[PDB]
Order: sequence, then C-alpha cells, then structure tokens
Amino acid sequence: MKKLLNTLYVTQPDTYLSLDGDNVVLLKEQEKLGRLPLHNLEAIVGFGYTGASPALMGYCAERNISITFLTKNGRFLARVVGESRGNVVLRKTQYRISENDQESTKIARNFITGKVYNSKWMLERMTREHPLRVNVEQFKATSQLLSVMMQEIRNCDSLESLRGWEGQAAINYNKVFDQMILQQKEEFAFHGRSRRPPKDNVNAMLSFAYTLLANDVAAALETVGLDAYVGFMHQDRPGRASLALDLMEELRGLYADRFVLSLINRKEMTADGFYKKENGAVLMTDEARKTFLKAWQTKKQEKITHPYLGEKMSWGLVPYVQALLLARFLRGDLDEYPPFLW
Amino acid sequence: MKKLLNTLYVTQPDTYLSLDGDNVVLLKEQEKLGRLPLHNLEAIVGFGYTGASPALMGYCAERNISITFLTKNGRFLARVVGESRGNVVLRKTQYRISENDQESTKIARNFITGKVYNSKWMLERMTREHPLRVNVEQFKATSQLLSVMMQEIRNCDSLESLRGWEGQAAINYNKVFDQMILQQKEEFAFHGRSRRPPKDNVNAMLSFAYTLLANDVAAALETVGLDAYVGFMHQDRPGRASLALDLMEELRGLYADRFVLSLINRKEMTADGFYKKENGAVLMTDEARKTFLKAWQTKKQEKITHPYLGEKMSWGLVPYVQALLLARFLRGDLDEYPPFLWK
Amino acid sequence: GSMLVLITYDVQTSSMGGTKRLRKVAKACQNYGQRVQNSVFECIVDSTQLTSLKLELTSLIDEEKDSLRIYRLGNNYKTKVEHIGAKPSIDLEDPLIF
Amino acid sequence: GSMLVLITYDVQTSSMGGTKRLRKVAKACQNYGQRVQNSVFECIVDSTQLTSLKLELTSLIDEEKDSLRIYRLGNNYKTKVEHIGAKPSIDLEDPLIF
Amino acid sequence: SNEEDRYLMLSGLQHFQFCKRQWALIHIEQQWEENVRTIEGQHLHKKADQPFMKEKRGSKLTVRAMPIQSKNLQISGICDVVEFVQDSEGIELSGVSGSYKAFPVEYKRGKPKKGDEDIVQLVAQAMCLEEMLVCRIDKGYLFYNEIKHRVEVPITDALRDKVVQMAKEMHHYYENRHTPKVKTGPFCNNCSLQSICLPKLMNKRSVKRYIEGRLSE
DNA sequence: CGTAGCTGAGGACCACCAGAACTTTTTTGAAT
DNA sequence: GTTCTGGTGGTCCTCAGCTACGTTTTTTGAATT
Ligand SMILES: [Mn+2]
Repeated sequence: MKKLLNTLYVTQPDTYLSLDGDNVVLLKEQEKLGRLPLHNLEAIVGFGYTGASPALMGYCAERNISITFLTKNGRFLARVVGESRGNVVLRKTQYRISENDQESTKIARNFITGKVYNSKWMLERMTREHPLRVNVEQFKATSQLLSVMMQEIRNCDSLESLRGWEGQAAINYNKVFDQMILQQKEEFAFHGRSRRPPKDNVNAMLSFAYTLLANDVAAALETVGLDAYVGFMHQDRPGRASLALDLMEELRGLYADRFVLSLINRKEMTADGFYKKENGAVLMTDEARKTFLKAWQTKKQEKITHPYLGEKMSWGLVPYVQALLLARFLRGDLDEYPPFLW
Repeated sequence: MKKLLNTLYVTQPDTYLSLDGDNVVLLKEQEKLGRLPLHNLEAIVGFGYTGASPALMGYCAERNISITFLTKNGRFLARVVGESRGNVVLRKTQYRISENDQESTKIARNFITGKVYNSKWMLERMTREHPLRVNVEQFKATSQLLSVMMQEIRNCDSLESLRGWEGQAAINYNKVFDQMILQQKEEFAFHGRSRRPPKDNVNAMLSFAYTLLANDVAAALETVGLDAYVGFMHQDRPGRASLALDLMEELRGLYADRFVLSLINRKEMTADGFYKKENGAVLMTDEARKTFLKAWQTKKQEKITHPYLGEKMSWGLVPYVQALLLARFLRGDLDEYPPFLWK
Repeated sequence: GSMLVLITYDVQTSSMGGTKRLRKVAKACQNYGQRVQNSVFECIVDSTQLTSLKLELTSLIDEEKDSLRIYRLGNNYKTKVEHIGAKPSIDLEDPLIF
Repeated sequence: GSMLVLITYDVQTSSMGGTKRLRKVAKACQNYGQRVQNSVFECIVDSTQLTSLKLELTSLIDEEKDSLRIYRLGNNYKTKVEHIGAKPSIDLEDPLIF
Repeated sequence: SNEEDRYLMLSGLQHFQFCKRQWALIHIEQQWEENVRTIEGQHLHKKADQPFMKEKRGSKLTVRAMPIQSKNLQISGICDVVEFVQDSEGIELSGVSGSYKAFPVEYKRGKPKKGDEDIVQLVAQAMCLEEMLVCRIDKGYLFYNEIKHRVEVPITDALRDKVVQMAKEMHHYYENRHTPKVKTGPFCNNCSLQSICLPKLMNKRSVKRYIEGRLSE
C-alpha cells in the first residue's frame, strides 16, 4: 500500500550534492542550481564525476534513499550501502534457508516458473495481436515446448539441474527475439539478443535497462531488511550480481525487454542517437539518453493491477511488493513464494 | 595514521582526501599536509566533518576498496563500495560460528580471560599505587582467587560453565570496587549494585559510561563489516547487540571503570549536579552531562601504546583496531584473538 | 494520498522576537516544501506529513500576533493551478533530468 | 457557480514603473475579493467574473518581470480552508449582519 | 545475574489486546510506521513528559515519568503519572515518614472503548506499584484528551489473574519468536501497519490454487 | 561540511497626505 | 464625495556575511467510532 516516489537524475559533470535541513541542493562552483525536498524522493542517480557530502550520504542511508554513481553510459560504480537496523530473526532465517538444497530448489522452482510463464505469455500475446507481420506457427511450437518445461520445472529437487534447464530456457527464446522487431530493421542493426560487453549497437538500451533494474531491485530489497544479490538462489561465484537479477527474472524478460522493444517499434528512437567509438564500442548521445530516461519514467508512471486481489498499483511498486512477499514467506505465512504471473 | 594493519585511520577533522596518480594526498585547507601510496591499502576509514574527491572514490571503488565515513565523535555515517568484497564471507562465517557452540565457547572464554586479566592487573596497580589506607591482604587473596579463575576459564568447555564461573568474579570485583574509591568516599557510596531503575549515585555514572562504550563498540563492529547483533556469548535477542556486548564485557575494565574513578577523584565532579527522584535514580543535570561528555572526549584524546602491535595510538582507536583483529581471525589469517594477554 | 497543499504565513517582525520567529518559520516550512513566492510556499504531502508540519509549525508562531493559512487542492491539482508571470517552479512529476 | 478563487501577485518595484504596476494590480484585485494577507486575495466568484479578472490582470501586468498565480478551490471551499493565526476573514455566505 | 534481559515493556500489554499480531510486529520484528492518528498521540506524550522537574502542588504529589519494574510478572517500563495523597492508613514511602496513597494515572488520546485495551496497562502498573510493597490498592484513574475527561476504575482479582496469565502467555510467545495470525475485521483499516501487517493474507486460495490455475491456463 | 547565533543591505507591500479633475454618438459580441 | 497621480514613512522578507561549535542512556505511540 506504499506509494511510489520520484527519482533524481544528475547528468551534468563536476556537480556537488549538499544537505540543507531536509533538502538536497546541487552546486557547481558555488552557484545554486536547484534544491529538492527529500521527503518525496526515492533515489539519487549520478553520471560522471559527482561528489556528495558525507552528511547527505548518512541521511539518505538512514532514511532509505539509494545513492548511485554511474559513468557515461550507466556503468555501475560505488553504491552507497547503509547499516543494520535489527530484525535479527528475519536475517537469520534468510541466511539459514541458504546452504540447504530443499528450500533452495523450491524457491528456484518458483522463480524459473515465473520467468518462463512471463516469457511464454509475452510471446503468445505478441503473436496474438498481430498475426500478419510475424510467422505464427513457429511461435506456437516454441510456446508449446516451453509449456512442457513448465511441468518439468515443478518436478525437480536439485539446484544443479535447473541451471541447465535455464540454458535451454535461454536457447529456445533467442531465435524468437531476433524476429521480434518490426520497424527500423535496417537502421538499427538488430542481431537479436547477442550481447558483448564491448557493445555492438542496439544493445546500449538493453544494458542501461538492466543496470537500472538491478539498482532498483537492490534498493527495494535493502528497504525490507534482507539482501538478495548473492544468497540462497543464485551461484556462489563472486562477481555475479545476478540474484538481484534473479528475483527479477520474472521481470527482466518482460519489464525491460518489452520497454526496449516498444521504444524501437513506436518510432520513439532514431538511429542518429547512437554513434561508434574508434575502438568499435557504441555510445549514446546525451539527448538520446535523456529521451530514454523520460520514456522509462513515463512507463513507470502508469498504473496496472496485481493479479492477487486486484488492487491498483504502479510498475515501480512491482519489485518492492515482490520483495515484501518474499519477507512474509520467510515468516511462515505462505506455503511458498508466489511469483509474478501474467 | 597508516596502521600496520592495511587500513587508513585519518582522524584529523577539516581535511580533504584527493587522488594524485596512484596515491592519496591529505590536504589541510589547500596546503598538502601529507601523501601516501595506495598500493598496499585494503580499506580507508575517515573520521570528522570532511570529504573525499570524486576521483578518489571512483579509483578506490573499482579496485575492491571500500571507503567508510564517520563523524568526529564516532558515529557511523556511510560506506561507499561497488560490488561488496570481503563482507559476505565474513558474515557467513559469523553466523555459522554463532550457530555452533564450541567455537563460541572458545571465543567467549578468550573474552573472559581478557576481562579477568584486566581486573586482576587493575587491582595490583591500585594496591601498588597507594598502599596507605586500604585492605592489602584482602587484595592479595582476591588476586590469587582471580588467578585460579584465570586457570579455570582457560580450561573451560561449555557456555553454562563459562557463565557460571564468569559470574563468580563479578561479585568479588564489585566488593573491591566499592573499597576502591579514595576521595569523596564519605559522600559517594557503592554498597549495592542495581540496574534498570538505577538506584544510587554511582550506578548512574557506570550506566552512562556503559551506554557510551556500547555505542562506540557497535560503531566499531559496523565499520569493519561484521554483524553487531549476532553474538557469540550473549544469545540472540531482537534489538540487542550481542557481539557489541561481548566486546563491552571484555573492555569494561580500564576503559569504563577507571573513567568513573577518575571523575570521583581529583575533584572533577560533585553532587550539586546530581538529583534524587523518589526511587534512587540519578537524573543527571545538563551541566553534569556536559562535563561528563567533555571528560569522555578528553580521555579519548589520550595517547597510549598497544601491547600487541606496539604502534603508538590514541584511546579512541583502541576499539576499532581490536575489531579488525577479530575479522582477521574470522578470515583465517590468525589463530587467536588476544585483547590484552601474553599468549 | 500525495496531494498538493499551499501555505501562507504573515509574521509580525515589529514585536520583541519577530525576526527570529520569521527565520525559524521560514526554515521549518522550507524543509517540507518548495518556495513559489515571497511568504507563499507549495508542496505535495500526505495526511501524515501535513499533520506533522502543522503540529511543528503551530508551536513556532505566536497567536494574537501572526497569521497562517493552509489550503489543499486535491489529487487533481494539475487543473486548478495557473501561472502567468516569470517565476517558474519545478514540477515534482517531471522525471527530473538535471 | 460561486467557487472560491485565490490570487497571489508578486510585482517588481525596482523596475521603472514598479509602483504604478503595484497600485493598479492592488486596485484591480481589491474590486472582486477580500485581503487575508499582504499580496494575496481570496474571492467567491463565478466563472465569468473569473475570466474577466484574469483577462484584466493579464492585460495590466507586464511579462518577464512580474508573477501571478491563480488557484481555485471549487465549491467545497468550506472544508479546505484552515486558519490558525489572528487575522480573521469575513465570510460571504453567512447571514452577514453588520 | 542478568535479570534485566528477560524484562519486557508495559507498552506491549496494550498492543496485545488489539490486533494481537500488531504486538509481534512491533516488538519481535522491530517494525514501526506512523499515521495521522499516531503523530497526535506522540506529540501529546512529548508535551506531557516533563522529567527532571518535580511539579509539586501542595501536600499531594503528581510525580511524572516514574520508572517501573516487576519480578512476579517479569515486566518493566515507565508509568506516566503517580498521584501521592496523604492518608493515615497508607504505607510509608522511602525517605519520608508517614503514609501516602499512590494512585496511578495514565494519559491517553481517544474515547472509552469496549475491548478494555487501555485498562490492562493501568492494572499492570497498579500491580507493579503494589508488588514494590506487596500491598493492596483499589483505585485507579484514567484520562481521555479529546473528551477531556477523567474516569475512575477499580481493580480486582478478575483483572489480576487476567494480567498474570497475559504476561505468562506473552512470554511464551516471545520465547518462540512466533508471530500469530488473527482475524482481520473492520478495525485493521486503522492499524498503523497495514503496509506491513498485510491483513488480506488470511483469506486466500493459497499457492496451490494458483498452480492449478496456471495448469488450467 | 552542517547548524545555530548575530548583524547589514536593499527590494516588496501597504497606509496616509496633497493636488487637480469629474459629459462622447452608434455599433459588435459565444454556440463541443 | 469618487478617481488618479505623486510623495513618504513604516513595516514584512530574503540573502550575503561573520563567529562558534558538532556526542545524549530507554520506554511510549491510534485502532470497531
Ligand atoms: Mn500516555
């Protein structure tokens, strides 16, 4: 029943954040660019070389506001982590559910079920609403196969197998993704979901969306009093911050890929917004990034309904709620974590 | 400032940390106060109303270095880090050891050994300093009794036995502490020991000093990366910092009781700033609390030499450094955690 | 509820402590809102923040010497607001791309 | 009909004709409503009078230097106005016996 | 010799009579949110709480913010107001000869309510004041602010046994780290933890029916 | 750097005083 | 007695400037109206 709050984006470099009572103020060589109240702000994201007073960092940490520093094209750097506020029983339960295969495979079953269900119904909706532009038959076959996997997803008890199943769930969808585009096929060199960290065009949007989703879910998870980027689901391999991605694997297939696809299809982005560096990397112009952020916020603004009771809700509340339920499952209220299903 | 432990403890307020090449430069109001290489560092701790240049933050966050920011008093403000390193495994080992009881017994008995060592040597120093009007052979008998409890605690194996033998030394130390006060003895008394509603006058100084030390130890635990609410000796309880209380019970000797004794003696405190309301509680006057905090800060500013490391430090850095050793014991680089011991 | 409210004050500075009262009132009311005109602030608050601000601010001003008015529009404030001059204000529904 | 409208002005007196603009704005705003605080007026007007007042104020003031804000509280203004200080305002719906 | 840790708070004896899950959320999970009707109560408490100053008024005393503890029911807290009145058949207080009755007084916002969620706290602090002497007092005063009224309440064994059993059962629930599930009703439209208490999670089809719906779809 | 306490330095805003005057055809003007 | 234009005195009101320091126990808080 919580309400969504705005987010502050700092794009200009050489800025400085300062605290004045309950207000955040922007400075750039001792001139007041602007001041904003902190009682209606949810997070602060900064690009380039931005500084912040330690008092502001402490204030945001103890009032649940996520500070973030990024580099040029949304590269993650130096998240401001906070403190421990108590609730020892919940943390102990979360850390004890881990290192045990049974509850881990149950919750992983639920997560993969949500992910595959969302992907299959997204593709089914897309092949439903326009049949003429794409080839329906293959899609149906693909969808059908996923259905079988769904049942098998329920009938598993070891974490080793699901990862392999994930691989199948990764290789049965990419071939569809490439033929998801409908307009601006020639201008946007669209190689499906092929991805390179050096970045090879028509991937900056995807990487930026993934980074924003990871940060948002990390903040929402830290709000409720538990941490889920390396824990009871994902791999124990360090450097793979993908459990925050895993709790939103019910979302990353839908909530970010759908946004990028709609941006491509609705003529909202022109090929002039991208350019290529000397080494081959692709970068976005400032105006294109501003348009992307505006579209992201506008999409976050509009309302949907939760499948459980039908209450009106916003998109930005989808992660937080999906975290809050994960808390109430840890207290024994529900049988197991009910995922997000459309 | 740079301790032998691979960390930085910048403590002078009104300072600026900046990046030059691959080195950190400390500037004190536009003049270069100091310079230090960054190659060997693993963490940076900065006290005071200060800041860090964005270039330094970006340089440190990438190469697995976390930057902690605190107040000049000792409160915890913030912690800047990218993908967190050297914390998840530490917390995992933390709760894994906490769930088990043998390692908890070992660490708790080490803590109790440190406590009894501090108390015994405090008694010896007291009886040596002023052998004029005090019960002396009682002090020697108490010292020998604390020595046999030293041996017994060193040879302990379980939580219940450890608690039972720990509680026994408390009453003897309380009697000696009542006998301890030299000056203002006729007007300050410690005939009994209470707690929550604090009856008596010197059960108010002890409680306030204990709360301040608990806050400092909790900040020390939080600034290293270990949990402060999942303890080893004191069991889990929602809203109580068990491991902070463990270090509290280890350091509640020279750090806390000596402060109260120095406040009673030397005529630095009186009764006019203390009241009495219907039960024995001492609701301290504003001036009394002001001078108490000033004296606490002044004591924190006193320099000593660490028995183990040997590096000259201040009193305020004594908790933090100790906490770091605990982390190094949980990381597997050490065998034991001696707070004050020969070993 | 996230509703827009507007606050106007008028503190008498010719009294014994008028200047200090003005300073504290301005500082306290600027924390919860955004200034749009001299002694005229507007903000977006819920019932809880509005009640807390009212309780905080009713103790700083002194009765029989000051004036303070609080109005509330509702969730449809985008229609009942008009600006004609050259004193623009930041809208808290903008994505806030600084 | 008969809704409450609140008008706030803020003219610049450091320009050439600041005093004249202030005087004309005050005279044009006092003809329709009452004054509760300096540089703010409240009135109970219908839509046609509101349109006429808006046109007159727009034609009278000068742009890029002045500020003018107009809010409307609707027909339910009785439960939205809160007064704490000591500058009472005469209501225009009570029997109004002088 | 740590008798302090097992002590609970007096404020947990009120929340335990209304929306029994609310006490578990407040004291076991250390969670707390504030709404429009809690800020006023907090402000009233802050205005009334004036320690470090004995507001003596004549022979009778009106002591404020009195620390309170009890071993038999194993509780702790701070009682709001204690009125001492001179009487011959009372019990001598420490430090002053004579005898004074020690009638408790608690300030609360609202109106009298049927489910006696406020009487239990007053009975508990009366129990504590008696237990500090092991004596008998048969008078209590309660105050309501929005009405500006004072109501007298007697205390008898029918409340003594109820409070003792309540303390025992609350300790039993506390020891197991258990948050129970209770009926929602119409009143949890006002409990300040709706965003956390999640009342609607007692009348649900459970995840099994959602699984079977997924199979059907 | 942030939070309090004091200045000082001009812009806004309104209330009094003082002086000099106070008269103009007939026509147009909306409609989701 | 209106209406308009000057002129002046006194009061709200915001910002720039200059000094002078920053710690604070645990318990209590509405609800069906
Ligand atoms: Mn009360």
